[PDB]
Amino acid sequence: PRNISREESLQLEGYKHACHALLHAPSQAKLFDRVPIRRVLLMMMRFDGRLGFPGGFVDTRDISLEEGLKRELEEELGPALATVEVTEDDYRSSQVREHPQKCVTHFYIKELKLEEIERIEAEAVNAKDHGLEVMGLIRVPLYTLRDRVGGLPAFLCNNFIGNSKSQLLYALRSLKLLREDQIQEVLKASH
Amino acid sequence: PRNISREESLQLEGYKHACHALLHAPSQAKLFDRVPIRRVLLMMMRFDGRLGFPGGFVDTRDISLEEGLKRELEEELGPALATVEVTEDDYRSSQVREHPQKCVTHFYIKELKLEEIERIEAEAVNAKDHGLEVMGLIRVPLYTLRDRVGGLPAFLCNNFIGNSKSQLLYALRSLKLLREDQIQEVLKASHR
Ligand SMILES: [Mn+2]
Ligand SMILES: [Mn+2]
Ligand SMILES: [Mn+2]
Ligand SMILES: [Mn+2]
Ligand SMILES: [Mn+2]
Ligand SMILES: [Mn+2]
Ligand SMILES: [Mn+2]
Repeated sequence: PRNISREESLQLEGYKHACHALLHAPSQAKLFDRVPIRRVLLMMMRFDGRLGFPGGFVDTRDISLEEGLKRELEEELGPALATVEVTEDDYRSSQVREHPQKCVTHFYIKELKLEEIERIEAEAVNAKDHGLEVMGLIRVPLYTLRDRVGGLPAFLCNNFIGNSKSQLLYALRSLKLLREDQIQEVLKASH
Repeated sequence: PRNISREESLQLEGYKHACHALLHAPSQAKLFDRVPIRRVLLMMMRFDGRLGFPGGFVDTRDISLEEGLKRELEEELGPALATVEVTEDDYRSSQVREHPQKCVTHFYIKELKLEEIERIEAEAVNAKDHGLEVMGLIRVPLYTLRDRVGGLPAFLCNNFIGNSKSQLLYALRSLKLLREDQIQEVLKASHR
């Protein structure tokens, strides 16, 4: 894909748009009582056997990017999202491609309280798309284990849809979770 | 990994033992009202960023391979499992390996009702290991989409722990969900 501004992407004609969101909350939990979780980051296994972020297509002639995302988040993540307001303030980036098809992808990042993310996971099973478009929700491991591979580097060898891996890596840098050198180390160990 | 009898494996001192289980249930659901789900098969995202089946290390001097499995299932999947039977009749295969620790793995396949699986997924959030060892449950796509890659072939390109991928393909044949040529077709399509 190619980087584009929101305003520029919204002036385009004959492009399909999609919105996807990273929902996250801080955690005081420690794996094996020693390895800090740091933060809960939500992704999903999709119907197509690839990992991704919740969200989907939006017809911007009908509804705003935010309204489209909202509807798609309720379908995929479930009832608990009616208490969540992902707004324009949560918008981060847009990327554009022309092949195979003209598509713009918008990426949102929204911090929640831990209890809020926990409620989302608990009610995700009740989503309209559970066991269909959505095959399950997963947390992203942020740590690297002692073997220097387990955790995030191994996670990054899974199968990701579209530019979702790049969006994840963007969030990690954006949220100041990992330094640039740390991101490169994680990608080296992964490959 | 190498195939080994259950009877032979327990008499092999110095080896560590682990037990893992495929819990599954039939389904009448259709993806996009078109592609039959056929069956719900449970796997998980692990703390280590790999996909696997629920279960884990079982001390053989402690109790039976069944008992060690049942406690891990409750630990990983939650309190719903206390009610789930589990028996030697659910045992399927054992694999032994030397490289990277001496390890015997036992594979279990148990068919449940769809409601039971649904209840399991719904209370998984309550499991001692949710958000720790277990990063979330997932269902396995059994179908292949029109592009001939999406669904099962794409799913098999994920990162699988140990021989869990081998184990899954065994189950797909074992439960007669795919023939051998069909399995060979998804593996090539996957690796392409
Ligand atoms: Mn979607
Ligand atoms: Mn959707
Ligand atoms: Mn949609
Ligand atoms: Mn385990
Ligand atoms: Mn365990
Ligand atoms: Mn453990
Ligand atoms: Mn254990």
